[PDB]
Amino acid sequence: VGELVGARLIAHAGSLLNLAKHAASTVQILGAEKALFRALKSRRDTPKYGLIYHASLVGQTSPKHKGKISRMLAAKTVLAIRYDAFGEDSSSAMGV
Amino acid sequence: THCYKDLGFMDFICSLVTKSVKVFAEYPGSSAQLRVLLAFYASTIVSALVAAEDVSDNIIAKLFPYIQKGLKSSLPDYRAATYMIICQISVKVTMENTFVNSLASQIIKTLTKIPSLIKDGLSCLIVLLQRQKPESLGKKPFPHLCNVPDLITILHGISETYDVSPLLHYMLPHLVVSIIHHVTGEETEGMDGQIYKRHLEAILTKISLKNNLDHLLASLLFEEYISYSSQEEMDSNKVSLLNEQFLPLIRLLESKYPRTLDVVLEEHLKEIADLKKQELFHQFVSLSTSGGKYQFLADSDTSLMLSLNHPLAPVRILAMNHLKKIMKTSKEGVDESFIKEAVLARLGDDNIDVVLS
Amino acid sequence: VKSGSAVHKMIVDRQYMGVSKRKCIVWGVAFLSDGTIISVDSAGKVQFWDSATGTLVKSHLIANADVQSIAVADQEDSFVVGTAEG
Amino acid sequence: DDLLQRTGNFISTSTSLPRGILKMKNCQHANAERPTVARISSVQFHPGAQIVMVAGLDNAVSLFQVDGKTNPKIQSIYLERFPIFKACFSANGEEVLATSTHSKVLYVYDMLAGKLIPVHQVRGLKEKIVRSFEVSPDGSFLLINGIAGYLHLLAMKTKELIGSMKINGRVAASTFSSDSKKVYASSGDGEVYVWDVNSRKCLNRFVDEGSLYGLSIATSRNGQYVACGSNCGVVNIYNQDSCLQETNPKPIKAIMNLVTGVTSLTFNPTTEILAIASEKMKEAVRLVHLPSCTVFSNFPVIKNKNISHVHTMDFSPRSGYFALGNEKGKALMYRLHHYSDF
Amino acid sequence: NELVQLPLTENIPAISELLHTPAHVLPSAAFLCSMFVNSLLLSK
Amino acid sequence: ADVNPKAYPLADAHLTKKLLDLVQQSCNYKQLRKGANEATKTLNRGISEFIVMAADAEPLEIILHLPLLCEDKNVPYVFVRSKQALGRACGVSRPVIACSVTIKEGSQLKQQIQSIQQSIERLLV
Amino acid sequence: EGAKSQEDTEAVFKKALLAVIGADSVTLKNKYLDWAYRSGGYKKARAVFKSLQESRPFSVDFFRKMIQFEKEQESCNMANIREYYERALREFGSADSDLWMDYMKEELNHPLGRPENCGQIYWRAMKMLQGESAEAFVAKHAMHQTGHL
Amino acid sequence: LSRYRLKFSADKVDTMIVQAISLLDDLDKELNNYIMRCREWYGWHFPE
Repeated sequence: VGELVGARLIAHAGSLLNLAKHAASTVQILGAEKALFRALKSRRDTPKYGLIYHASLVGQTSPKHKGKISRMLAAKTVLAIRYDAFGEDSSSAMGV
Repeated sequence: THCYKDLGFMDFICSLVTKSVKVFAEYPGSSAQLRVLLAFYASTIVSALVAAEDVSDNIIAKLFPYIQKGLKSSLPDYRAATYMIICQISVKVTMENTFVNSLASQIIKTLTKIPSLIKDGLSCLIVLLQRQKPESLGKKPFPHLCNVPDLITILHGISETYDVSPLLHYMLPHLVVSIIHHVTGEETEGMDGQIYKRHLEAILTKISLKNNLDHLLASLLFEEYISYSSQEEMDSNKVSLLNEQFLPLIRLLESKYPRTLDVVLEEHLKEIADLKKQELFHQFVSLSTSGGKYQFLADSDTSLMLSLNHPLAPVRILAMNHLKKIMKTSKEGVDESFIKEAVLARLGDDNIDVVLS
Repeated sequence: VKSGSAVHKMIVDRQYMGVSKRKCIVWGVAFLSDGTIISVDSAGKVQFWDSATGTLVKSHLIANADVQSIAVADQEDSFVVGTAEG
Repeated sequence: DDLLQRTGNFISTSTSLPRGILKMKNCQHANAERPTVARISSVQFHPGAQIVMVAGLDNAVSLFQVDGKTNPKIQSIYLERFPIFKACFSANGEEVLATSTHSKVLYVYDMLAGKLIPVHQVRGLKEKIVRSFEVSPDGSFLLINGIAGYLHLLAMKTKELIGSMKINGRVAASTFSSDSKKVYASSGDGEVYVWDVNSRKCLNRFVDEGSLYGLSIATSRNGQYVACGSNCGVVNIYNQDSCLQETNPKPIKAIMNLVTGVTSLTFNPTTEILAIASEKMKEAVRLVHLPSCTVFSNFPVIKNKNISHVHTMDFSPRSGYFALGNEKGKALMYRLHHYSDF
Repeated sequence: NELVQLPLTENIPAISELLHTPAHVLPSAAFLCSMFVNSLLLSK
Repeated sequence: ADVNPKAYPLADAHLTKKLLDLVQQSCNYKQLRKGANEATKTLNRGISEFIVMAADAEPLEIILHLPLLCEDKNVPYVFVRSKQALGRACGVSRPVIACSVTIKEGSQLKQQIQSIQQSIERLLV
Repeated sequence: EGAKSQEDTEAVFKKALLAVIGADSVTLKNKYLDWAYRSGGYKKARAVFKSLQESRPFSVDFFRKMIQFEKEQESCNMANIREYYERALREFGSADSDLWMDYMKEELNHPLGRPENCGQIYWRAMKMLQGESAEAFVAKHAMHQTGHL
Repeated sequence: LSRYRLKFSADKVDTMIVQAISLLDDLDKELNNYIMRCREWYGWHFPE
């Protein structure tokens, strides 16, 4: 996801272990907390970008496809979060 | 999709490629500029052949003239694209024997124009001879196939990683007949028959024979030797020349692959016994280093090896007597071992006359 | 033992070549050097099992009541069983 | 030299069965002369003659002359209270073996000698009801599925028990090898056992992947393929050598096209077609091209709505005809134009 | 007897990835022919 | 054998059949949530009976967050040997690495769910 | 290096990297790696490269040197070739057109390469490159498709 | 002895990433305010 965007994610969750406990859909909308609760109270459509909007892959893709890339990026991202939090080995093979 | 469904567009692409190649042919050192275009020509057509549910005869009828134009060219990329198109066509659709014969004739005949694309072409031929009917190819392209420089070395180089069985399966039965014709007769040149014999020797020594090709080679050698020996004219001097020609090949075939010739000889005992061909069989087995253990008995139509351990006791004596004769004559088709285990096994059986013998 | 894990669980039929409501109870088990297991059942039979594949090898029906005791000599060429009939 | 200075063809027919599209033509019903309304339990083609045998829950056993036009009736036999669960020919084809739902007796009909022998008492066998059984390809053995996971082996000519083999858990389905030297037993927990015939020992135990419990199993005549069905409708195809030596084999291809539990598996005699079927859902029959492991896309014509539930399929000895029986008492037959011999 | 499934163009992943790329970035046709004809062959 | 040691509550073959049989029946009653992401959400909502995980996910670490959540909520959990077996038991055409049986009021599975929960906790001694 | 023991030369280099912390360290790190291959072997250069791979002020000559040493070795582990280029493209991929072009030729010309990756590298090159560098990469590749290189 | 133990479980502690991204935001606010005064004060001498 990148150095800056990943760093903000831990800052929002407060720790790497706390971020590990989260599901894939929560990571997608970690940043967009104001749009989520407004939508849920007014029964509108929920947000889809969150903090992931500034990720490299989301930036390059077309605005029509920024909805698909958001969930695809997020779902694979949590596989990296769990592995780094609980794995005892430091390597970038799985991430690549 | 529009390429394979609409034939005018395909003709447009092929005509564009041919015209551009003919335009750029005049300028020396102009191979590079035609790269990308040819890559595009390589990419769509093959993909088109993949995309079509059924490749009708119109597609092949349209593609064939451009395939021939590609084969006759000298630009490496254009020939490579033609090879890929031929491979994909051969993979997808079953082809009539005349068309496969002509396609293989054009592939083999123009092989040596470009020396850097020999290997792929030969490998292409393998595919064309692997996805089609076994007897599709005829005898006409055989000379040009044998006359290419360093055929066996390239075939061995391919053999180190990929299966080379169909090409040998085609080329051996013609090699045997060509060797026989060279032994008794004239050819285009004597060096042609010499290079036939050298090719077959190289195949036997260097390339490992798999998929029961040993059985085919041994059966072909035996059947052709017997058939020529059964010819109406005596040709005793020719027979001797044939014998001295087949001596090293039979011996090396026995050495490298032990048990194939024995099984082949076992399969043909009944047919030789039915006819009056025992003497020719005796000469053939005397040609080999081992195989005289299948000699027919002087009086009856049974082999020496089967005579030693068949149930009926009295005539077994004759076998050892015959074996005793094989002792005192000059043994040429039999070896020391078979005699040794034969006598050692026969010392300890029931019948006392057998023990005395 | 050098693990503590159950490598095989082997099902014992409640009735000899049959089924019944009454549960089958394995009253005693003997273990031989070759690897064969000898078991005595409440259905009244002695069964020989293979440890390597975990399958039945042979069965002998010897009593109409429980067979309850098993004992093997140090030299594994003889063993002795006792039945509820005495 | 060149083909476009003459007139001629370019494309020809291949000897092997083409993939993708199957050429089929429906023929007259097998049981056209004898209509019935009960479920068809068994249909099979005689190994050496153009004879098809149809049996069902209706107590009748029938033999029909296999003709594309009329299918004349040869002979029909009615048993008193014996709803046929499974009826099959012997390997030689000289006699017919049939059995019923929850009945101990086994009926043997000797066609050459004209004798109908009911085998009520088999010495040494404690089984109460005999419903599932198989015959060896060579014709020397007969195997009976029992309870508490026992497999009983019987000689064909004398019908006397040879020995018994016990597996852990229930016996769902079983079959003989192509060479007839081994027995494949599918247990109720998804595990499959391999048993030897002459000495009743378990050679190996492998596990079918992702199968809670099996319902069918089949083997090919050439001995190359072993196909197992499961509850979810997934059919697994293995190489036979893999099953013999590996505890967790990896299948060549898992056929996911069927969605409901597979109950019947049939291999083509030339080993080019695999028929997979499920009796719980209508039109749940498929045909698989074995060397490619891809399903033919044109066989089940769902619009016609004739197939309904499927219980039995069989192939002619030279694969000329394909037969299928449904619950409505109709034994459908189709002819495959690629094969020109019965 | 034994039935062997020869490789097909669609099943090979490398060939499909080669054929999915745009024309201008694609390499020279000779090397494409090398990989294509090699992948069509039966490996031992 | 050859099982990652981190999958501590590994059920044997006989327990596995009972586990998967319950999962298959629960899917018919619409009482099953499938997938690691869907399983995690039920734990946070506290509507989960027990969690079944697959031991052969080639990185085991991607599902080790579920045990940590389980101990806080005191929810029993097991590991099974095959993800393929778990996938078919859930009635899905794809492999599944984790599934959750949820709480349903008045469900007819109450006696069977309770028996499995007792058996799972017997694994932890 | 000329007239002193190799241990002192490493001591001088380590003191230098502590003293200079800004952009001037770029030339310091490059000569440190070149010395490691001369004084030591390939193994010595690997240890030096591993230590300095995280000191962020870099230049593309740092990674071109390391790749060159890998080529001269007989092993030529192609996986390590990719691993160096990914790190170089992570730092300077947004502005360096030449580095992307050099990466593409490695997959083609190297005997161990996988040229079927060239489709992805061109696709990746378009998005990270910004502004004028995006135009130059296209012209260079179109110049590369023709024989003019 | 305690500090010997958990030190080996260190270098996996994320209190310096959550404290270095917050500072990185504060410094950007620092940089903006000071530049605006520099352009303002020097804009009275060279507005171009």
